[PDB]
Amino acid sequence: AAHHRMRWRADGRSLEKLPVHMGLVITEVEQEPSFSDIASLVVWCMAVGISYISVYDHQGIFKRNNSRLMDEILKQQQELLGDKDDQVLNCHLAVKVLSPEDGKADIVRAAQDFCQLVAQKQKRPTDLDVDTLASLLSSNGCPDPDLVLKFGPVDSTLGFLPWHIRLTEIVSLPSHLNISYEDFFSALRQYAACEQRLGK
Amino acid sequence: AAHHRMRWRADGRSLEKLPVHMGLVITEVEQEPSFSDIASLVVWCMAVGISYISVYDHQGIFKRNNSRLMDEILKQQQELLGDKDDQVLNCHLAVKVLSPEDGKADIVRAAQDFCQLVAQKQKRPTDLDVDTLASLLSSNGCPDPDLVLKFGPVDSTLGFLPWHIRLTEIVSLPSHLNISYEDFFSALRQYAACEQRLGK
Amino acid sequence: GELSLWERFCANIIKAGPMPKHIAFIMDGNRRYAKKCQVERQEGHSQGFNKLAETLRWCLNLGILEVTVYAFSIENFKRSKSEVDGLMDLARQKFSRLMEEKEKLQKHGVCIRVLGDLHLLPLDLQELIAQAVQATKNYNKCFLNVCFAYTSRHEISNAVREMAWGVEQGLLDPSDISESLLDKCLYTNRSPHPDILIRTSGEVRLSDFLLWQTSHSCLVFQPVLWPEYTFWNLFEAILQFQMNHSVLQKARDMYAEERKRQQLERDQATVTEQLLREGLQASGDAQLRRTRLHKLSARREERVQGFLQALELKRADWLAR
Amino acid sequence: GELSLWERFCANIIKAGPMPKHIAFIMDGNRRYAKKCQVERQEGHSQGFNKLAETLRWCLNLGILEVTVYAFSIENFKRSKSEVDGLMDLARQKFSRLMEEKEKLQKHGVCIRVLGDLHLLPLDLQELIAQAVQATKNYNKCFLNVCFAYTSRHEISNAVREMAWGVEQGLLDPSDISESLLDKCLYTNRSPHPDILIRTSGEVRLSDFLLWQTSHSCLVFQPVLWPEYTFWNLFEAILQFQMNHSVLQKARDMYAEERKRQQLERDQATVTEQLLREGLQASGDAQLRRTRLHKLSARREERVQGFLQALELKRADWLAR
Ligand SMILES: CC(C)=CCC/C(C)=C\CC/C(C)=C\CC/C(C)=C/CSP(=O)(O)OP(=O)(O)O
Ligand SMILES: CC(C)=CCC/C(C)=C\CC/C(C)=C\CC/C(C)=C/CSP(=O)(O)OP(=O)(O)O
Ligand SMILES: C=C(C)CCSP(=O)(O)OP(=O)(O)O
Ligand SMILES: C=C(C)CCSP(=O)(O)OP(=O)(O)O
Ligand SMILES: [Mg+2]
Ligand SMILES: [Mg+2]
Repeated sequence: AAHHRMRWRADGRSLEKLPVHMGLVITEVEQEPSFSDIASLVVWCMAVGISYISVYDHQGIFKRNNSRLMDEILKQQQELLGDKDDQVLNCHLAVKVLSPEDGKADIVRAAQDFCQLVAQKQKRPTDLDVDTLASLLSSNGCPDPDLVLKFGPVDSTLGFLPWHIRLTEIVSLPSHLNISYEDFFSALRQYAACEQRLGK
Repeated sequence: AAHHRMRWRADGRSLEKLPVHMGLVITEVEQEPSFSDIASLVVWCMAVGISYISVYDHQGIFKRNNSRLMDEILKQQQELLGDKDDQVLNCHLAVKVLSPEDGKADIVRAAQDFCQLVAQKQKRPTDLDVDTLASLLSSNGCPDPDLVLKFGPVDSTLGFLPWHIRLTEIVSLPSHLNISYEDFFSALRQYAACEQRLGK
Repeated sequence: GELSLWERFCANIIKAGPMPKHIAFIMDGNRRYAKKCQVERQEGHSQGFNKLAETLRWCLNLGILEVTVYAFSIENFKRSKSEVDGLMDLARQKFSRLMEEKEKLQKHGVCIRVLGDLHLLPLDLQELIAQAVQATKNYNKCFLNVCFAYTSRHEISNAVREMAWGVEQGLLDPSDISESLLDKCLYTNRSPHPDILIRTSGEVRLSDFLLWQTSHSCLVFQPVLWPEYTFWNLFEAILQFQMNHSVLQKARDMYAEERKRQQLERDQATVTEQLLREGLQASGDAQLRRTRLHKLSARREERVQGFLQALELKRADWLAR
Repeated sequence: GELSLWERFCANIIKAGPMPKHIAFIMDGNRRYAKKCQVERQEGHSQGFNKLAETLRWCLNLGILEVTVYAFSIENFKRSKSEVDGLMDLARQKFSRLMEEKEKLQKHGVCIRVLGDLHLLPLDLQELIAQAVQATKNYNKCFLNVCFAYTSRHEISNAVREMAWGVEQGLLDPSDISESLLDKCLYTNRSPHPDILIRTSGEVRLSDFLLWQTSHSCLVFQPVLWPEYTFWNLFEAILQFQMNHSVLQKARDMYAEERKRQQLERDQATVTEQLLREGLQASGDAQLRRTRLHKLSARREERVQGFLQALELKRADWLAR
C-alpha cells in the first residue's frame, strides 16, 4: 500500500503540471454508467495529487445515485491506498457530483439573489462585475476546472458548468467503461503539455 | 311590488305542502347555463316560501361563477319583489352553490375527520351511527332536500348529494333555458301531491 | 322460459348497442296491486316474488348477468306485525326452496348475496341466508344481490365504521381514507355500480337504496306496479339507458378523471410541505419530489391492500352459520 | 466564388441530412502561421481576414446563413501595443471597406452585428462599427456576428446587470429571472444558439467564447491553423455535426423538457403556499389552483415582455452613432 501510494504520487509530481480541479463528463447514455470505473478514476485523481474532482452526467444519474457512488469510491480508496469518518469527510470535500442544474440554473439563481438585493436598495446594478458574480455562483472558494475528461460519443459538454470552463482543457476519451490507469495518465500528460497563453 | 310579493306568498301557501329545501340540478352541458334563468328559479323559490335552494351542476360551472350567479339573483330579487347588505346576507343563507365534491368527497372528508378521532383515542368505531355521521357531514343544521328539479336530458342525479337525497322527490323538466313561473309552479304542485309513507 | 318472437327480435336489435351489465330494482307497489285485484296483501307480495323470478329470466335472456333488488328496508320494520311476519315467512319459504333447488343453482352458476344489517332479522332467517350465501359463493355465471333489512345510510355508516376499525387496529392511516376505499367497504363491494336503477309504481324517489352506488346511474321511474312488470317495461328501461349512455359515460369518466387530478394535486402538495420544512428544494435534478411521491402512493396502497385482506377475512368468518 | 465539382457534389450529399443553421468560429493560429511562412505577424492576421471572407462564401454556398466569429478578445488587449494597434488598424480597414461596399451589402441582405464590451475600443472604431450595424439592420438574408472586444463572462455579467436594471426600474420582479430571460439579454439575443463551435490550431479550450450559447453545441477542435482553413476542414466539421445530431438534439430536448417540468413544479408549489396560508384547499372543483397558476404565469409574461421592449429601446439608442 505504501508502495502503490508512493508510485501514484511520484507519477503526479513527474508531470510538468497537474490539474487542481478535474471534471469527469460522461455522455454515454446507451447503458447505466459503471460506478466501479468512475470510482477508479476518482481515486486515481486523488492519489496523483488532484484536489477536486467533479463527476457529471447530463441525465443526473450520478446525482440520483450519490450514495452508491461514494460507497464505491470509499471501497476502492481502500484496497488501493490501503478513521472511516475522516476518509468520508475527505472525499466529500474533494468530490462534487454535478448535474445540469449546477450550470445554467445556478447562474440564474445567483442572478435572482443579486437582483433581490437591488430590490432592497442594498446593491446597485453596476455593483455586479465579472468577479462579483463569480463570488456568489454557489461554487465559491473552489477553483475552476483545469481539465475535463469527456467520455463517450457526444462531442459536447452537455451543460457542464458553462461559466467555469472558460479556459478548461477538454480531452476526449471514447469510453470510461474499462478505463485503465495508463489511459487516464495519458490524458494527464496531454494536459501537462498544453500551453495556455491567456490572450497574450 | 307589494302585489307581486303577496301573490307569490299566497301561491306557496295554497299548496298542500312546500319544500323546505329545494335542489336545482342542471345536466345540460351543450351550452353555458343561463344565469338569468337560474336566478329566476331561485327568486321564485324564495318568494313562494322555500327556505333553502341548492344550485348544482356536475361540471362545477356555477361554483366557479359564484359571483355572477349571486349578482344575477340579487338583481332579479329587485325589480321583482321591489339594505343591500341585508339582502346579500339573506341570499347567502338561503342559496348554496354545489358541485360534485359536496357529495361523495364530503362524506369521505367526514370519515377522515372521524377516523383521526379514533386514532387519538377520543372516539370508538362503534360511536359512529347513522345520525352521528349526518351530524359531521359538512351540511349540518341544514335540512335535507325535499324536492329536486332536474333540468336537461340526462336521467341521472350526476353526483348530487347522494347521502341527502334518500327520500328526495325528483321531478324532471326538459330544460331551464326559458323557464316560466307556471312551469316551475307546476312542479311544485306535483311535489305537493306526492305521498310519502316512510316504509309503513 | 324463452323469449317470444317479438321479444327476441327486439332483444337482438338493442343488443347491437351498449347493454347494461348490472341493473338494480326497487320492487314497489305490491300492496296497491293487491287492492286492485281484491286479494289479501300477502298474495300481492307473493305475486311480487313470481315477477322477480320472471324478470331475472328476462335479464338472463338479455345477457344482463348481475341484478340487485330491494327486498326489505329497515324502514319496513315499522309495518304491522301481521305484514312483517308475512314478509319474513315469504323469505323463509324462498330461501328454503333455494335449498333443495341447489345443484340447479350450481349448474347455472348462480351466486346469491344478501346485503343489509342482517343482525336485525330473526335468528333462524339469518341461518338460512348464511346457508344460501355460503353455498353459492365460487359460482360466477350470474349474480343476484338481495338487499334484505337494508338501507343505504346504514350501509355507508358501516363502511366508515370498518375504515375506523382499520385505523383502530393499525392497518389504516386516516389519510388513506378515500372515495375508492369507502367503495370497497360497502356491502356491494363485489359488484360494479349499477347501470340502471328502476323503481316501479308512481314514486319518484330512491327510498334509501344504493345512494352511493347509483350517483351516476341512469334512473328509470315507471308507473307500473311491480307484480305487473312486463318484458316491455324492462325493455323500455334499457332503451332509456342506451339513449343516456354516451353523455352519462362521459360524465362518469370526467368525474373519475377529475378525482384523480385532485388527488394528485393533494399528494404533491403533501410532498411539497414535507420538502419545504426540510431545507430541500421544490424541484431538482435529483427528482426527489418524484420518488417521495411514488413512496407516498406505494406505502398507501400496501396499507390499503392489507386492510382489505383483513376486512374480507373477518367478513368471511361465518360461521354464522 | 462558386464551388468546385467535388465540393459541390459532396455538399449535395450531406445536404440530404441535417444541416447546421448557425456555425461559430474561434479563428486561432494566425501568428504561428506567420512564423511558419516567415512573414510579419500583421500579414498573418490579414491572411486571417481573407480566410474569413472565403469561409463565409463557403457557408453561403452551403445554406448556412448565420455565422459568429471571435475577432478580438478583451484578453487580447494584453498584447503589445504594436500588435494591438495592428489589429485595430485592420478593423479600421475592413469596417471602412464595409462602407463603400454598401448596396452590395443590401443586394445580398447581409446583416452585420458586432458584439462585445465595445466601449473599450477606440472612440473612432466605435463610430465605424455603429455605422456598419445601423446600415445593415433590417437586412435578413444572412447574418454575421463579429465578437469584438468580447468575452463570455463579460457578456453574461452584462445580461444579469440588465435584469437588475429592470428590477431597479420596476419592470421586473426578481422571481421573473429565468434561464430564458438571461438568454434574451445576451449580446447574441437575435440569433439561435450555434449548432457547431469550431476552434482551429491545436487548442482544445473555449477561451471565454459563447460559454452559455454553446453548452449543447457540437464542439469541433481542428489542428489546422486558421489562415490555412479549407472547404474540407469546414466539411469535416459539418460531418461531425451530422454524426452527433440525433443524440445531441435528444439531449437538447430532454434538457428543455426537464427545465419546463421543474418550472411548473416550482410555480405550483408557489400557488400551494399562497393557498395554504389562506384557508383555501389544495384542490377543489372551483379549480382555483388552476386559475392562480395561469395568472402567475400571465402576469410574469407581461412584465417580461414589457422589460424586453424597454431593453431593446435603450439598446437601439445609438446615436453612438
Ligand atoms: C326477504 C323477502 C321478503 C323475500 C325474499 C325473496 C325476494 C328476493 C323477494 C320476495 C319479496 C318481493 C319480491 C318483494 C317484496 C319487497 C317489498 C317490501 C316491496 C315493496 S312493495 P309495498 O309493500 O310498498 O306496496 P305499496 O308501495 O303499493 O304500498
Ligand atoms: C476587429 C478585427 C481585428 C478585425 C475585424 C475583421 C474581422 C471579422 C476579422 C479580422 C481579424 C481576423 C479574421 C482574425 C483575428 C482574430 C484573432 C485575434 C485571432 C487569434 S489568432 P493568434 O493571434 O492567437 O495567433 P496564435 O494563436 O497562433 O498565436
Ligand atoms: C479573437 C480570438 C479568436 C481570441 C480567441 S483565440 P486566443 O489565442 O486568444 O486564446 P488563448 O490561447 O487562451 O490565448
Ligand atoms: C323493500 C323495498 C322495495 C322498500 C323500498 S319501496 P317503499 O314502499 O318502502 O318506499 P316508501 O314509499 O318511502 O315507503
Ligand atoms: Mg311501496
Ligand atoms: Mg491563439
